[PDB]
Amino acid sequence: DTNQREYYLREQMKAIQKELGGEDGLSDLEALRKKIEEVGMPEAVKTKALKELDRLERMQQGSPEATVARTY
Amino acid sequence: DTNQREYYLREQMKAIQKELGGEDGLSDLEALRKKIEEVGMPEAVKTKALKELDRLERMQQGSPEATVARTYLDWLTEVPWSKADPEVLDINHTRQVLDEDHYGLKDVKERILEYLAVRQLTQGLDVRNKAPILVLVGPPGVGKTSLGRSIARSMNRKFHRISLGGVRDEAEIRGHRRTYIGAMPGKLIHAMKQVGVINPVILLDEIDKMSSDWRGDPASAMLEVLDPEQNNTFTDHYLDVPYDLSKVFFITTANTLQTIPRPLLDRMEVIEIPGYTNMEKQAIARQY
Amino acid sequence: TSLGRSIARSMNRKFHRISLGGVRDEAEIRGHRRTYIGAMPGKLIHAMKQVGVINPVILLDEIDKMSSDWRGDPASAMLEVLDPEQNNTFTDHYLDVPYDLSKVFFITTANTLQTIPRPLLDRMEVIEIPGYTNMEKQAIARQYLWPKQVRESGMEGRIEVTDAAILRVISEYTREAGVRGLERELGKIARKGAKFWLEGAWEGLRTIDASDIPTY
Amino acid sequence: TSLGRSIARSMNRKFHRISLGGVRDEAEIRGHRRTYIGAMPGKLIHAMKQVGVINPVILLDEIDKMSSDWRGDPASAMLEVLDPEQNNTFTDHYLDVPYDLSKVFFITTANTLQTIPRPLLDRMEVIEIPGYTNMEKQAIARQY
Amino acid sequence: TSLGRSIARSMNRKFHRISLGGVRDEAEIRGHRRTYIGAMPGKLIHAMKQVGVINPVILLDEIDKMSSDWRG
Amino acid sequence: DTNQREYYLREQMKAIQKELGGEDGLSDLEALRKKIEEVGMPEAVKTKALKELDRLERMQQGSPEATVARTY
Ligand SMILES: Nc1ncnc2c1ncn2[C@@H]1O[C@H](COP(=O)(O)OP(=O)(O)O)[C@@H](O)[C@H]1O
Repeated sequence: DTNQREYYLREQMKAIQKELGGEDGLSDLEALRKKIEEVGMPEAVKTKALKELDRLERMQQGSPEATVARTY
Repeated sequence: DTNQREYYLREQMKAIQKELGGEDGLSDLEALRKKIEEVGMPEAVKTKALKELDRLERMQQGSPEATVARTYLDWLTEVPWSKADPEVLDINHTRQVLDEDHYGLKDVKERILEYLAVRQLTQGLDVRNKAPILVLVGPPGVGKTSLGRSIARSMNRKFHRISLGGVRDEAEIRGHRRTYIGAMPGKLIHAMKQVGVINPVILLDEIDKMSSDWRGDPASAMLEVLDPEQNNTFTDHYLDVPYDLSKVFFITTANTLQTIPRPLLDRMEVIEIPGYTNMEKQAIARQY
Repeated sequence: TSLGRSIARSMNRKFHRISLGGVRDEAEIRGHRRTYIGAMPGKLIHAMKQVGVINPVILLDEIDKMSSDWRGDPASAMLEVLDPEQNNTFTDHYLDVPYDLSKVFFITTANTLQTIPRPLLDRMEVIEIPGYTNMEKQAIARQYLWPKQVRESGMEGRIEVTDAAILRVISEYTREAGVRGLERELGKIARKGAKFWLEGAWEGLRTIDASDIPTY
Repeated sequence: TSLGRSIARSMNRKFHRISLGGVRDEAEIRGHRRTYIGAMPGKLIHAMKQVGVINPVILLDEIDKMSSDWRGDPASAMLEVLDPEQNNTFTDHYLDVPYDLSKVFFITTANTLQTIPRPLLDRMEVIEIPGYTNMEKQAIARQY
Repeated sequence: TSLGRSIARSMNRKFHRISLGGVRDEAEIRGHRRTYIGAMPGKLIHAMKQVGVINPVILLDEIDKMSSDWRG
Repeated sequence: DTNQREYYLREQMKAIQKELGGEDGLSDLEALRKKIEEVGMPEAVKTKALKELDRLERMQQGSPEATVARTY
């Protein structure tokens, strides 16, 4: 009973925080997508930018590599 | 209306994590919001600040990339902003303090007071912006850091000696990104916390000691601080906001000029401190 | 560098400086593996960041001091910063970015031309700048150096020097081929006047004679 | 060094130039082991990688100016690059495999022969290019 | 160095050549310990794996050009 | 079915080791709580240690971050 309560309250609060979030919260994903789509741009670096964006879309936090791909 | 409904939401998050922690369980956010209520700070700094307040309401234990938000907000909320000590630059009051905290050494005190007078008069264009920054050279055993203290208390500022001397890179003069395992501010930003004002002095020790490894040499981020046309434009990897370092005044000591990099040699004048005589040594030994 | 700036504002273009020669390590233009968060730790993409436009004017100080021989040679660490037939896509041969440099106007600054790697020397041509006579030093000190030093010291019309004083300073306080050492001496005279102002101010101007140069 | 480019263009093949002057280490002929950090192949595998074929024309400039101090001896690693019977199995230290350099057209230049070490001079065929008279200099300057 | 391959072809042995000119790394003879990242054994164990027989002919070529006194 | 079984094993074990480790609960945690107080450690580090202990008291044991906290 305590474990099931823990799981329900845990994802309840996380869903609350998601709802308290509009436009994906701050949502730097769409911010860097707009930072791509509004400048330049050549075509092979378009593919490189979109694959680095897709590497950023899968993992979100915990590894250094997510922020590495962000800065890169 | 949206405020009242988001007040519903924020109180809900409160009550739930209160149940989970066995204590408020969010005491940290209640402390840090009251910390943001402090003196200062500029609005882009707070806009960078408010993104990571609201990320630890997802996980509390760990992670190595979530506890860093707690450490980072605690480090950000304690730098001095807009706290000015009563300055005084008087050539008949600094002269008395220098002639009391030392013996002899007429010519170096005079050549310091000249620099102080031009520090005083130029309050219009190029307040020191083309005035060369001060360095003191000489053997060991002469009084050099004691002159740094004797100047620093003659302006009621804070003395806080920062020593490189054993550097491997310029990536320790500038801090490092908080999202790694290495989350450290500048040696200079730590050094900025240790004072109680926004305009102390910061002496630099043996600046003729440089690097050859961790590829590079720290003559590239060091000039970005020592140049008064650059220090207001200073940005660190840890805080990522521009922090003003223009109002502070720097003194530097080195032992030889012949291994200091040329972009730094072209920003400074030298006061060679000669060495003492036997009656000078006898007077220093009796007095101090 | 002042002549490079003169060329840059003559064309209504930007100016930016990249220093070299201090490379104790060999390959810092390179472009080696990821100690940097980015595919270029070299100076070139950072300088392309600091300039906002497509076509700057870039200087390179001391391309001839790449003689270190420490874990590699910095002289062997450059061919493709320039040379606009390969330069349409930039390369470091080990960690690079293909990026256009065919619109940037390059200048190069050296001291002694006998240290450049030989594939780099035969691509370039040379301008040689000799050295100044004492009448050239006196004219430069009147027309450019002394007004700038009395401006930035905050005196600007209450102290003056004569030509005899300039010639005495050049003959007895400098030994150099350039004008960098003369500028510090004129600055010392200005700051000496500043301390004498703040320790009891006079009226009008005071011209500094040839006798007072030891007094300053 | 211009005759190398004209030879490569005249035979419809690829050109690449390696400057051996001032090379002070043998770790840039053959590479390093891949267990170090750094750890890239030597200049020959870089050259063969730029070009996309197995028979280019490689120009090795100023082979009389390699050095032999504490820093090293790169002239001892050249002895297996330029060995005409044994360069069909060339191993550097980065790639552990034998690699075939028997199809490439090595052209080398120098100013004097007295500074090349004798076991390395023994592998190479010598062609002396004389120097010009004034009539030849007039003709070159008129039509080239 | 022609006699090396001629002798090994004559006695029906296997053959492998190790070129020692200019080698000045001790870890080319022995290896590194397996604690390090890209570590692997020296030239001798590698040659014995390539041959595949306990009994080869190894030609250690130009053994008087082994450089000294850099790492060892 | 196998992994839910192994979860059940570990939780029945957790109940029994509640019923023997301490009369009310893991008593070595209370021994740590006394021993932190007995040694004359300074006040900042005592606040640090009591915060770690209070966080540790809600972790499940046999966990790769329970052992780090208990070793610290
Ligand atoms: N008048 C004086 N001149 C020089 N040194 C003095 C004098 N009076 C006292 N001292 C002492 O001499 C010591 C010299 O040490 P320090 O100044 O640190 O040498 P350095 O700066 O060359 O490393 C100082 O600790 C200082 O307290």
